[PDB]
Amino acid sequence: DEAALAAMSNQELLALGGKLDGVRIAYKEPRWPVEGTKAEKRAERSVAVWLLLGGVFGLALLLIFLFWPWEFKAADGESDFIYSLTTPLYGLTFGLSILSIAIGAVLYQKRFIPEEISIQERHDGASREIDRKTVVANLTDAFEGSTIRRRKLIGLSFGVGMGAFG
Amino acid sequence: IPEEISIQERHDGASREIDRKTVVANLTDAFEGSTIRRRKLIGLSFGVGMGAFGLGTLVAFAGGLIKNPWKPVVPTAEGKKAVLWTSGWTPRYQGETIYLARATGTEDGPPFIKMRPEDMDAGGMETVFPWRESDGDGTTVESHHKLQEIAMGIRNPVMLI
Amino acid sequence: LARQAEDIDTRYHPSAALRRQLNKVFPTHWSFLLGEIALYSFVVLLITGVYLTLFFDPSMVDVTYNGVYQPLRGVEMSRAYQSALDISFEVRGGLFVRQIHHWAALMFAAAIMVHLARIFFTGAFRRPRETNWVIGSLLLILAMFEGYFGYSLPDDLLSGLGLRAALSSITLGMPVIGTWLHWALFGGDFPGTILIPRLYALHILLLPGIILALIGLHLALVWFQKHTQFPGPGRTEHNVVGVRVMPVFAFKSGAFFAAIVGVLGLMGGLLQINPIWNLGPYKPSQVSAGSQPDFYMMWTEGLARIWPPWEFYFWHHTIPAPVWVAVIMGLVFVLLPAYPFLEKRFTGDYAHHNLLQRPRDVPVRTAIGAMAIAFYMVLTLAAMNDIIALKFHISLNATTWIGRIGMVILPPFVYFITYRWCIGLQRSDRSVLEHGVETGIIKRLPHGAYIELHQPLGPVDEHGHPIPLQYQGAPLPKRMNKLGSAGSPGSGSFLFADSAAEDAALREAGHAAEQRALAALREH
Amino acid sequence: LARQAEDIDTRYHPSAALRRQLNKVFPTHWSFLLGEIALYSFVVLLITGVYLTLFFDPSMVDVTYNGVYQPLRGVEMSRAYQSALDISFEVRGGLFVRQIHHWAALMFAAAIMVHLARIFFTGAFRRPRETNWVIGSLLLILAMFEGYFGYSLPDDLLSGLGLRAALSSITLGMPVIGTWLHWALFGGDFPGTILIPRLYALHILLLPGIILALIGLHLALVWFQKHTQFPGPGRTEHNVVGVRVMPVFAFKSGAFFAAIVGVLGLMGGLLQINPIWNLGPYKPSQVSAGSQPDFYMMWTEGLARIWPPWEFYFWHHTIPAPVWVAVIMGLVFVLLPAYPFLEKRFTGDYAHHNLLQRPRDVPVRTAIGAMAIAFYMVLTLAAMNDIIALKFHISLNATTWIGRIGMVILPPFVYFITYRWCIGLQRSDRSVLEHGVETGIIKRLPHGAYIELHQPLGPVDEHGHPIPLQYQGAPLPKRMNKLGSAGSPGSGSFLFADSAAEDAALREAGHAAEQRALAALREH
Ligand SMILES: CC(C)=CCC/C(C)=C\CC/C(C)=C/CC/C(C)=C/CC/C(C)=C/CC/C(C)=C\CC/C(C)=C\CC/C(C)=C\CC/C(C)=C\CC1=C(C)C(=O)c2ccccc2C1=O
Ligand code: HEM
Ligand code: HEM
Repeated sequence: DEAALAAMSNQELLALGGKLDGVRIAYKEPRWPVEGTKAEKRAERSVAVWLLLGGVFGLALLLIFLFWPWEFKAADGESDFIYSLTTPLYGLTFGLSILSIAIGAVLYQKRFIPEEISIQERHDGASREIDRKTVVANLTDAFEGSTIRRRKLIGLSFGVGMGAFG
Repeated sequence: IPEEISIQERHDGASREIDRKTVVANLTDAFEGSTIRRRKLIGLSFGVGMGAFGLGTLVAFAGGLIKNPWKPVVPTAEGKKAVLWTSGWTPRYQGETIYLARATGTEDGPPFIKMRPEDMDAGGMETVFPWRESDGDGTTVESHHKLQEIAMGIRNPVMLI
Repeated sequence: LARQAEDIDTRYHPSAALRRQLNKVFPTHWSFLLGEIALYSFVVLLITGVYLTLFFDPSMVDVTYNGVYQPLRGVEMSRAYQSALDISFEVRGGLFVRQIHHWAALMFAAAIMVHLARIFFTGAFRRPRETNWVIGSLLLILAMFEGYFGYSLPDDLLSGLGLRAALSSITLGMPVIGTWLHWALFGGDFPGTILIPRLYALHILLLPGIILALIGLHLALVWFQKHTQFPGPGRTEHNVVGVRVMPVFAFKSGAFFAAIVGVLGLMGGLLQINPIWNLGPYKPSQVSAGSQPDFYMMWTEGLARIWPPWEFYFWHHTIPAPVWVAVIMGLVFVLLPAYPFLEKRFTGDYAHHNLLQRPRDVPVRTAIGAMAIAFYMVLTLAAMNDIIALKFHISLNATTWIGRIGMVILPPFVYFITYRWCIGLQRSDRSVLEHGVETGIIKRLPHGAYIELHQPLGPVDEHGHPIPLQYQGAPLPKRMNKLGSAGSPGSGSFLFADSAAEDAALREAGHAAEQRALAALREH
Repeated sequence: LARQAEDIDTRYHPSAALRRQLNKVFPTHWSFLLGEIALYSFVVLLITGVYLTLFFDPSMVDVTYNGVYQPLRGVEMSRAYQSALDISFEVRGGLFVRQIHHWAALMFAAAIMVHLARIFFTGAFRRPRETNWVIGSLLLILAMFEGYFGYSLPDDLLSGLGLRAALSSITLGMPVIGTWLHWALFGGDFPGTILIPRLYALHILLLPGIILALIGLHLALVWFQKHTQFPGPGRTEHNVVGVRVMPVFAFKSGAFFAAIVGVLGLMGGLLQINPIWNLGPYKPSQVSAGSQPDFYMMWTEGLARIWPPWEFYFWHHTIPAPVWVAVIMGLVFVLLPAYPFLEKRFTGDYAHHNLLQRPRDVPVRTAIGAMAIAFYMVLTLAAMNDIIALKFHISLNATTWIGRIGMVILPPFVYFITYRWCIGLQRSDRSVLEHGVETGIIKRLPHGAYIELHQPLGPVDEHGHPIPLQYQGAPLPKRMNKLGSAGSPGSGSFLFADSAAEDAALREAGHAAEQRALAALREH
């Protein structure tokens, strides 16, 4: 616009960027309009417990992998039952850790990031006629300025040579 | 093809001010609409969880390769020693005869034959290997494998002059 | 930081392509994550395969085991089988990793099939996106053959039997080329010395590279031809209603990725898959009642099992029966990528489409798809003839004939039923549009009449009966509770209530918010 | 066809990005193809390696040959060496393909080095392009290691000796970690059973994938941060003077690609490289006077050969002499990508640059580069000590001491001479600016004086002498014939003349065309 586009707030700048991109935001609203309530504290606590569980299970995976008896001991003199838990414990700790982190992230998205609706304005179909005409003119001039239209010997020779080589 | 000259007008340097302002406004609104600036417990929990998961996963991914070089695996006449301290010239049962055998290059029955002092001149050099009678000629599969293990050893060859 | 970002700007100055990609809008429908499932399965497959390549030796030279697994000590095996046994029993974590790998392969195949079903039944393959349909079909074929080559690297008895039968004995029987192809592929007769290294190269380099390139082209086409959407309140053939990338879409995608990795890890740790040590190394003289390749190749096995023995003998020549199986396989592989063009030729519809169809509104195509799924399911059940006959007490000959007759009589029955079922769903929608939503409440009307107390979705006449509405391709509510009717319990947590002031405030805030949301989407 | 183009436009409608990419301008300097050489040799490497993976078995299990090469029948060899012999002697074209592969690897390395030299000496690494410099450095290190792993797969005697010495014995002696790294890489002691399969995986999948990704990022950064150019008549820090992509640049790039493929095919067919059959399979007891890894790794070998034996012994510990080779190699690998930042913090120049510098105008940097090149050349000549002492009659100890002392005394000499040479070139430019181009014609001036008859490049003063011009960062003519002075002979073919009218018409047309080109680029 002009150099005094400064002193313009973040909301107006974001609306301007969206308008340049062809996007429009309807209904972007905060998740907690009321001031401090116990529901918000409970939501934060519930989001944090899942991440703490993920950390606990990652630590458990590390320690189990480091100190569990893993070597093959299968027999029935001294029936092991300890070797047969190694891979199950690996999978349990790994999966539980990363799945707890995932659940925590989903809950944070669902309860603290504001909900929006955006419209994009596809602009689909054929291109603008100016773009079409200009590209076709570029290609047509590149083709007709090479003179190859009237070099049949050269065209046929190129065809034969490339076909033989290929 | 006709000859041409063309000029492009780089349009280089920093971006336009409207572009910079709008990108910064987008990112700033995204960061401060989430309220994450005032959830220290949530930030700390995410940090701890991701750190623990990443460390555990990296240790599990890299732990299968690491091997202890100094574990006793080689039987000798004094227990078991580590590979890098043994040769194949090391005695195994406190008094075993280890000959200096020379290689024939042949595959008939012997690939290694014993040596006597008179089997050489005063200007000769010979490569010798540890024989250990119990290996025998390479007629059977087990003896063939023993002799192959003799020949493929990086501290076995000895120069006798 | 400010300095780093300022320097990145003064050096590369994106600042407009970056904004353009940050403001890209994506629709939020649960069925648009089925391709993400396959993408994430492929990423996990890449990582675990790169791990596995550090321990495998794809050689067919013979050795004696002399390892830790005592029930196999002294047995003559190949170097590939011994490498797989070593991965399983002597690398700390190798069994876990290869089980994750095999589970990720199965999830990859299943996710691809469910995604193909979604695309086909919603019609997202029409005019602008036919090339993307073709690319996806090629990806499906490539994934099938990549998995097949994958589970044949540990040269054990069952996989060797599958290799022998399918690959060798069907290639060998082809009409004219036949043995020439077999010998060009195997270097000679069936058990050679180059097959396992050749398949290892094909499986770790060639097909993964081609699949990565095709996935790149596929996702680029999806990104630049914008996504389709379902008809709805604010939706049009010219816009996209949804959420922008930057804060929300990336967050949801990353969370889904983490969840899928978690599920795969859990089931790769807790469930045993392909225990090659219970088998032995492949040997041409031994066999077991085991059969049935991985489930995505089971329909070919079932076709080979239930096809009748029709052969042809003319002058010093022979055309065996598995040629029929090969022909049907190639015919399916050809007819799959040609469906958009066949359908547009038949229906005479050459328009552009950005809005999706509901499966109930396209009864002929829905019935075609149901018939094809029924045919596939019959062929897949015919592959487990022996397991079914053993567990469910049925005769083996009986199961064979049941499959042989079902393969021809079940798909048209499913077609007929699917057609009538879609039309019935349409009539249900029309009843809900004409009258109101049925509430379930009955009155008695003092002269002794029973009425049902419908609830209208629009304006009523002067006589009270609602005015009928027009269908618009969107779903209609059938339960009163899915509209806000009797909801919002007390605002405690689970055992102790909050204060009444807080409860009322939260209720009013939520009501105002949802009203303004629906207004903002309906008015504009 | 027009209908296909209309369909493409209605479905994807590029029509503006395609125009932006057809109108992109590229400069025309012969030194701008040095990166294209490396690109095309990498493409040839990809194709030939894909071919080679169909026949190679990377196993270390021993067998007996019993092949066609009689002088090797009955010998115990690994499976990798036997598969290499098979590729060479029993596949129609395999030897041709692997010789093309090896020559393409050598050309790849040489072109990377020449391109790095051009970048460094022209200063194209300055402010906006420092990350391109860093990416190129990483590509160089990765290419070195990829080639080194490449020529070790056919497990023969020379490659086994090089592997043993460099890899095993240098890794084993590292101060604290050392043997731990050795055993993690080899699975135990030096000759294991997993080394060749592990290196085969690293060589065909991991390193090629990383190199491909980095080359893609490199080319994208070069495409979007436009190319640099030399100062000239119509060139500015804000424009690009050259040719558009579509008609000319793509055509020239394709022609250069074809020419490079042809050169590589010629020298892969006519020159024998790495005849592994003249060697034998690797065995820990045999050795030959042969040495000297491929030329891009020769400086490490020469450093190991000429470094003095300095070892430390303290309480029950030992630090051997090859730790110096390791330290110096790492020091080079660290100082290579940090040079832009070092030079900018030393000179205090933090500005944007789009115009290049002539190497003569930057004497300190040119001298530093020449000193580094002299160091590299000494370390490379030291690697062929025994070959040089045999062919040219010099003592072996003499050659070792010559290398040891040259390493210290030659690079500063080269620095000094390069500095003075650069200033001399600058002074010759200033001379041709102050006076005219010296024509070489002498006169006698009746009072007995000899003059030289210079030719001015600009305006002339009253006394006939030209006024001095100002340097503008562009080269100046030094020969009269390079300016149009005496040229354009008769216009026949080679043995018969054309007509005078045609000759004159062609002459005048050419003169008018060249003058209009000069004016069109000079005025605006
Ligand atoms: C089809 C199938 C599914 C049906 C069933 C078939 C069957 C049943 C299933 C499969 C079973 C088996 C048998 C199949 C076998 C398949 C087999 C393994 C296929 C393998 C693939 C193949 C053989 C590999 C060889 C081909 C390949 C290696 C060649 C391609 C070359 C590569 C990809 C290009 C790399 C270079 C790239 C990064 C740079 C591109 C060039 C760029 C764009 C321009 C260069 C350039 C740029 C960019 C500048 O900026 C510039 C600036 C200033 C000056 C100059 C330049 C300049 O030149
Ligand atoms: C992309 C689709 C892929 C599919 C469908 C697939 C499938 C499979 C399957 C089912 C197995 C047998 C697992 C078992 O042992 O029970 C396997 C083995 C293997 N895969 Fe993959 N894979 C894929 C990609 C990759 C990639 C990209 C790599 C390497 C970079 C790889 C490396 C390996 C290796 C080395 C084996 C043999 C090791 C073993 O069997 O234990 N795979 N593959
Ligand atoms: C990208 C850079 C590459 C370099 C610098 C390189 C270098 C080398 C060299 C010098 C050899 C020795 C060939 C001989 O004399 O026998 C070799 C062998 C080999 N290369 Fe490459 N290579 C590269 C890429 C590739 C790729 C991409 C593949 C496969 C896709 C490949 C596959 C092979 C194979 C299978 C061998 C062993 C076969 C034989 O020795 O004949 N290479 N490599």
